[PDB]
Amino acid sequence: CTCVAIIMVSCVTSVWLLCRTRNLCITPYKLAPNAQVPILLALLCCIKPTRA
Amino acid sequence: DKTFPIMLNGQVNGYACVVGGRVFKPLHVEGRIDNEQLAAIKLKKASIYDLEYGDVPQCMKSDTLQYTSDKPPGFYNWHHGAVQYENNRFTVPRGVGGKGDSGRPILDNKGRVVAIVLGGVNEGSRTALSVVTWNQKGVTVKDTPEGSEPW
Amino acid sequence: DKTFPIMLNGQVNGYACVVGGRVFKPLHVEGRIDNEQLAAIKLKKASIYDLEYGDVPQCMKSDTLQYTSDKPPGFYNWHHGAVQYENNRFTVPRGVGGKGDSGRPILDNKGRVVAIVLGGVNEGSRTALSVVTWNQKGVTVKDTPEGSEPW
Repeated sequence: CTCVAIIMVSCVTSVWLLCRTRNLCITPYKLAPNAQVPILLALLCCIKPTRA
Repeated sequence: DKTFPIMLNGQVNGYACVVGGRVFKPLHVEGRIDNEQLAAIKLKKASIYDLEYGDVPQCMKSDTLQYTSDKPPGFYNWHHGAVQYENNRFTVPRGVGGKGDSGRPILDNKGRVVAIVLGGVNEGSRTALSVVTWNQKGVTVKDTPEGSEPW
Repeated sequence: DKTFPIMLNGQVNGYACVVGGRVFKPLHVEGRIDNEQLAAIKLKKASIYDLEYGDVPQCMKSDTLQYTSDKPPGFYNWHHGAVQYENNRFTVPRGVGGKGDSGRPILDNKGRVVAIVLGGVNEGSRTALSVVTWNQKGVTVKDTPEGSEPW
């Protein structure tokens, strides 16, 4: 019961910092939809594909 | 142009602007927009990059267009006057620099918005403005000079 | 006259008419009446006749007078033209008959309301109205053509 608490806390903390990294991927680029997008930051580091 | 202000108990303390595809609102003010179509939108908070949500449909969208690349240090228009500066913001005289002027857009000669002010009350003989802009390749950055109070 | 609109998300999608004693608002539309004296009225559901409670205060009772039977085919006015038929309404031409219009009174030459428009967007060469009507001895009916999409 102590071992499943470590595997639950560290799971929801690592994906919490990953969700912050996912969120900060976009707000440089959702603010200017006319700007072009590199192919490295589209699918490798972040999730958003090319749209519009 | 279209730039609706922000109300709080009658007095004017903030301004909200509409760009192509989105709406903006500064975080240094609290209040409700008097427009009913602009009040039911889920405005989500963000960092200093100032991400908001333009959930309004197309039929009133794109009152003005955001500025492209190739920014000179030439003439730029302003609600109280004019500014001629690209790296920093111009040393405008007094009068402008009061309270509640946050969110007023800075436009070019061709009616295209360049920067949105957020601070810089009074910095002596030369007054600077803390604005957001796109630095070199369209990435939206925030510029703040030294000692910039929230204005 | 008096016909206050109903606004959902700022835009206008329908109109609520006030007949003598009772305010009639269609329920196929949704929203809130902008009047503070009418938004406090309770909403009572019905069939597609679309009743609402006549809690109108005594200061401003009897806004409009309804019209009973003995109705000639005649010529009857309309907000975007005229309708000249008794059993149904006139097949009005295209253009008139858009969206966000259902709820208009149809009045006589004396100003007596005889119908309330609900449906009938497109009916071939000319669009045919789907209104509520009072029958040969003063009972409210609903008259629809075949395949009439509502507003």
